[PDB]
Amino acid sequence: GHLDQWRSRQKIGMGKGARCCVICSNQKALIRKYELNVCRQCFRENAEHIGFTKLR
Amino acid sequence: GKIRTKTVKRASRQVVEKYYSKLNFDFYQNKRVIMDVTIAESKKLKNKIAGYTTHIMKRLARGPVRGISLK
Amino acid sequence: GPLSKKRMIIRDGVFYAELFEFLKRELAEEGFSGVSYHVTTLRTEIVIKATKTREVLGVNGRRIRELTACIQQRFNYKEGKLQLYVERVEVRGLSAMAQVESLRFKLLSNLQVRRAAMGIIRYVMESGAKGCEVTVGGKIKGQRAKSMTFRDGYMIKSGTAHKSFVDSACRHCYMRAGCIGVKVKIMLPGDSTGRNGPSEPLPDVITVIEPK
Amino acid sequence: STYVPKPSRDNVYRFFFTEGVIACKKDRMGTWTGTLGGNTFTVPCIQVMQLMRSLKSRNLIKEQYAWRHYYWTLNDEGIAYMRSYLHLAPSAMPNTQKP
Amino acid sequence: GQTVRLTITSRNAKAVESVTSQLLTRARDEKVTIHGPVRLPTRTLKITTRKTPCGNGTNTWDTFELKIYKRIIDLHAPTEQVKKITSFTMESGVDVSITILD
RNA sequence: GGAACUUUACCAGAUCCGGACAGGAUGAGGAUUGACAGAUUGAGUGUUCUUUCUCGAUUCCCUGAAUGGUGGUGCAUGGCCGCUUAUGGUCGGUGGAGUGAUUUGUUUGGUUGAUUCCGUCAACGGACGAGAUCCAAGCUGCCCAGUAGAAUUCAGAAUUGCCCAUAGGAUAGCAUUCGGGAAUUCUUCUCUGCGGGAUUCCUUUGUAUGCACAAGGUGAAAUUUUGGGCAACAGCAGGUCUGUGAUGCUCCUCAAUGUUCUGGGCGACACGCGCACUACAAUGUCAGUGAGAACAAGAACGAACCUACUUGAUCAAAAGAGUGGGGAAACCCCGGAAUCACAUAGACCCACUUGGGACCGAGGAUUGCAAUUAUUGGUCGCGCAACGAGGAAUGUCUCGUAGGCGCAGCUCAUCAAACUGUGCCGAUUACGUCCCU
Ligand SMILES: [Mg+2]
Ligand SMILES: [Mg+2]
Ligand SMILES: [Mg+2]
Ligand SMILES: [Mg+2]
Ligand SMILES: [Mg+2]
Ligand SMILES: [Mg+2]
Ligand SMILES: [Mg+2]
Ligand SMILES: [Mg+2]
Ligand SMILES: [Mg+2]
Ligand SMILES: [Mg+2]
Ligand SMILES: [Mg+2]
Ligand SMILES: [Mg+2]
Ligand code: NA
Repeated sequence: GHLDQWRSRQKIGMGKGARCCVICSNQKALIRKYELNVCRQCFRENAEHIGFTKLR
Repeated sequence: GKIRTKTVKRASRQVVEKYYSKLNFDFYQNKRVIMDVTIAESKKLKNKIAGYTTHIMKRLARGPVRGISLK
Repeated sequence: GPLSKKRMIIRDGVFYAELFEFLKRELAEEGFSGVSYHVTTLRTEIVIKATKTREVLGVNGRRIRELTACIQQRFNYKEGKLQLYVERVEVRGLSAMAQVESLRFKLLSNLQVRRAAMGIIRYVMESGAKGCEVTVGGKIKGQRAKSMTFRDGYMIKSGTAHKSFVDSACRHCYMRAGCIGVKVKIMLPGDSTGRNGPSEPLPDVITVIEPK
Repeated sequence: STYVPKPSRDNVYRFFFTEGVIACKKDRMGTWTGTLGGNTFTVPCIQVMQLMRSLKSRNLIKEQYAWRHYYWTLNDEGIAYMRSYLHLAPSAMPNTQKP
Repeated sequence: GQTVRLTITSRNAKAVESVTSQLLTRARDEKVTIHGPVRLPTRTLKITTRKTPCGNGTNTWDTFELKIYKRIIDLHAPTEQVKKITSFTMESGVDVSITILD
């Protein structure tokens, strides 16, 4: 019955533990705005390529 | 707090040297001339150049000035 | 359901960022300098900028076809909806990505930091750059890391005109003692076309026109 | 479960030979879908990861990784091994190699 | 007759203006009635993140902005004519969508 | 970094291999995989066992390896960030001085936020930084509207003139209105890509050559226009190995520091400190009425996401249910925010009081797989908990600013006393100095 028990709580897919950065798979400091799903550090690294720019 | 930096002053001296006969004591006509005869990405810089160019013309009325050479 | 225009812009930006990272990792050995994609209803056009065009193509376009297959499978592009082109960079010495890759390759050959950086700078200035700046940092002389910078010509650091007159690239170069960082910044000259450089004069330069 | 049923391995190898590359998202939980002569077939991503790990350790594929996705590519010896494994004709060629 | 609306959206102001101008010229060559172009409100996408990785030092922030420009043009032309007008090499990063109004 | 599970790194247990590959042992006469029932167990968990099946060469065992790790070391590193350091700072070439370290330039006078300028000059020339550039506000031009509006013309419908309240003071006029229908006409208001506009420009004073300054004018705007962003060179053993498939070297590696699953913990206190929120009341608290913002967000054949309307309702709230709309200038939405206003002829009348709302009791509903006030609303109780303006000390701030007030986004299945923005009401004081730092 271990195949059913294995990752059964991750089957539910709810909470901070079910979403990860689409670049680095880290589950901390995620940006959900506009469904970006990028952690803030990776977002700072990749923002120019994504299209954002530092103004104001 | 409105000092003219060396960029503005150097540009104005060049403008007065090259285009003396097209300038007068009026800021606005001098501004039009300077927009015609200079290249710059900055409108504010051109305005400052026109202001100092008019100042230089007013001084050149009352005797010669240092850094300007005309025939 | 159709996605909102805000969502569409975000999705397109994320796609471009991922494609750039994938091509940067895949074509690190070649002079990968950028990617530009054009989308139409007919199909999607992807143009790869590289220095060693033959290696990016491979024999009979084997490498380019493998890259096309990778992109097609990852983004689920249907058959015939994706096409990849490879064009060479006009002036290699003005591309910071190409020069950081060149500096990295010279470093991996156990070359001295000063020697390789000076060669990079000399080649960049020979290609007609306004200036150049190469920074190498890490465990160069021993356990105590130090950061060395080599400069030539002139460079602009402040304002936002440095984002358009200067191009920069940085990489981690891996060695046996650990990580080495390599940075190259090239002050681009003025070209009226805009293919290279920003094509407008510097923001603090006033040129007086000679009369007739 | 990394127990790979043999037909799943055969389908993965056939798709790998036909389309010279395979791209798979790196998630322990998930399903990878490929197309073989129309239709589809689905094998868990953990089993694809296991098969490609075995192939990589045997110096038969090149590996790349970016943004939660793998990119595996059959090299020359990997191509020869695939041809011997599926008993394809000596004229059998991947799509990226066919003109 | 029937109205056809082109919705031109992009994140590059120069590109969106260039495409809008080219469409305007092409439509004027076809001698068709034109409504617009209307410059729709510009939307700004804002992401404000801490600058530091980890959490040390003065809490300084980065404000990343992404601006979206949208234009709409109404053509009193058949679908074939509108398809002809939009058949040209479009600037990259510009999305042109065709819609029939009621 | 607002942690119920997850996250999670900690604790008590139990699983899996996610030990690739290579060399040997066994092995279709079956290497192995997965399990019914009983029992072992926290586990109607083949974890292991009994007893029976089922798969099929994928795997097991055993040696070297390998892999993964929010393991260590940030005093081995990369990248980034903070700080020195908000100020005006920095460094070559050639020349000059010196045996040299070094120095001059780059000092001095006036001016400027400014190593900003003028002047002088053993320097002359250059390079950065400052300035310029960039982004938002304010004024404005061309464009432009069937996702913004307006005005007129026909309609249709409503009030309609002896009227003066419980007494109804003061405050303009001497035919009007109806976002529950058409028709033209137009761009004042809204939308915006590129432009214009301000510069010490004009006039006086003191400076008195210049560089400037102060008052006033012109003006939407009068001095870095206002607010931001960017920001040199040197360093710090400053932070981060808990962002990453960034990493050297080290530690663990099958009863694991890998990975899952179960249950706890990160929240425990007669304790101390930092940052908030709510108050101590009458310039108020209650009940009513009025007029009225701005940034914003909305979902993955349909289905998530956000909403309006209706209903529930022949009788509390919170709910629960339908029918629609919205991919967002289109629906929400004429965005009825709270500060606020009210000649409401309302209650309270100086008290720990109708101030305060801590603590706690009982019903009920909702999110979620899982919630005993430690999810979170709502109802009635409790209020007899301090608290009546706060010692030594101490923070921030000069104009649409402080303060006050809400709103949105972000976290987010559920939960803002937080942060990031927004608009609303809107001052006192100074326009100085080097006493303190
Ligand atoms: Mg600046
Ligand atoms: Mg746990
Ligand atoms: Mg350190
Ligand atoms: Mg560091
Ligand atoms: Mg010397
Ligand atoms: Mg010298
Ligand atoms: Mg010196
Ligand atoms: Mg330290
Ligand atoms: Mg672990
Ligand atoms: Mg009381
Ligand atoms: Mg009360
Ligand atoms: Mg918080
Ligand atoms: Na109560």
